Amino acid sequence: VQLQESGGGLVQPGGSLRLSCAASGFTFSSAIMTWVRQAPGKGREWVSTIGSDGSITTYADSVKGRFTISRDNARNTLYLQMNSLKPEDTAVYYCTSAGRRGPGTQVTVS
Amino acid sequence: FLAMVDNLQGDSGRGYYLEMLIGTPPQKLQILVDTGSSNFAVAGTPHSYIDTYFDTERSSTYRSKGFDVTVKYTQGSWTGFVGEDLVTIPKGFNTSFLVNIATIFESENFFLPGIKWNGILGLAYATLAKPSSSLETFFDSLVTQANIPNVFSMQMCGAGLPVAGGSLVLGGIEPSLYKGDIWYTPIKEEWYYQIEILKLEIGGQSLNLDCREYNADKAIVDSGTTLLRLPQKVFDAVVEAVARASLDGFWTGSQLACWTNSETPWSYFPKISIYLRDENSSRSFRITILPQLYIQPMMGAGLNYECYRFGISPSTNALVIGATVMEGFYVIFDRAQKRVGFAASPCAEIAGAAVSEISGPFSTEDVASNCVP
Repeated sequence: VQLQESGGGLVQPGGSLRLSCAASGFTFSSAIMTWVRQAPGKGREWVSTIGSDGSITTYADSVKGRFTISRDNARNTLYLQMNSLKPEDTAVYYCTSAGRRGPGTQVTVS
Repeated sequence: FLAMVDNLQGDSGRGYYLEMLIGTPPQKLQILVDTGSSNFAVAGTPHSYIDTYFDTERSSTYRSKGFDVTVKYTQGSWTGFVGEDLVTIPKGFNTSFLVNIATIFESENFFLPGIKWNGILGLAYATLAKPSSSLETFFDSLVTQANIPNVFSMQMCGAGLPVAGGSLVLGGIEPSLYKGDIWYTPIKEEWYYQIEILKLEIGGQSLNLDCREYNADKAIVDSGTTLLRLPQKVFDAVVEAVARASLDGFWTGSQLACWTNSETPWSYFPKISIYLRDENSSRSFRITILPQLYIQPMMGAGLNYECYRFGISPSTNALVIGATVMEGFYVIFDRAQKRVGFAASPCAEIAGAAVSEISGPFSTEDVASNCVP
């Protein structure tokens, strides 16, 4: 199990971003996948979960409507699409599975 | 956490169980709590010793993973389809969560007569999950989707009860469930909750044994095992030490031993103490169980006598700290910090007497640097 997030950056409020999680070392297509974020000075916050076949998706209320979780099983990649970004989405986002995570990708919305 | 106090039903003899709602619309199930395994599995067919099963066809949010898993135990196995579904824990969480789940369609010696549960919750580490460590454990799912710390604690309140409830706190420690200090011992390996046993004492008296015998293969904390289990060689030492301190297929669990109620058998037996290395390796703490915990009543009040079972059985591979010992303590599975905590359970009393004790620090000058082979 290895995981690598990318896609973060500095974006303006109301902006938009696509995060990516490339996964290796296990059969991604069989794995429940989850995004968590860690805002500065706050507790870790669950963002969104996606069942292995990608038809079940769940979201935090704080992102319901703006964020979209998605996966491309053929390419061992997980996605988070983020619209109407706001300053309180400033966080490190972590792709996570079976108690493992990647190094994270920071998102800064000034 | 307060919503999770008394969220368990059951007793040591039969196991402790949590109530769960699974799928859309929900199917209620009674789930055994097992810190000795890592899978979430439920009955998937009718079976002779369960009232109820999970029907994956009756759940709109169920999704098959397209494979099955077999899990072998020491005695008893099952094979189940693997799916994902949304689960709710009514006594603890208002929100529902997406977990992996195995639906048993073939078992052997698993659902036994007189059992109340129809599923098991594996609370051990990812490395023990089947078919591989890649099948996200139920608690790993819970940590991530519920925003709770990587910690759970457990209290059983079944001491004194006839063999023939409690609390599982998901995400921390409920201070109303203990008094005194929590003693923490490191987790040596993350698969089972493996910890390091330094010494066993039977009535203030050390066994002659080398400290490695206690960790022969491993010393674990497992809620899904009923008795205190000991490696065959250690078991023989304990029986002979207990026997030469008290007055038979009793020791080996072929016969019970009976007394009339006037005979108060609980004083004739010694206390058993297990010493554990503290986070500071130069000191140890001691968890002690009285006779009331290991000389176990069978029938309960009603007759003018009682029959008793010996709560310690032999084992080949592990030293298993089961319910026989867990009934005495509030046990904190502090995954986040790689340690297991113990405090005395206020509820571990009979006739107003505590049936367990905790104390320390004791020096470890005596014992080897590492008792784990």
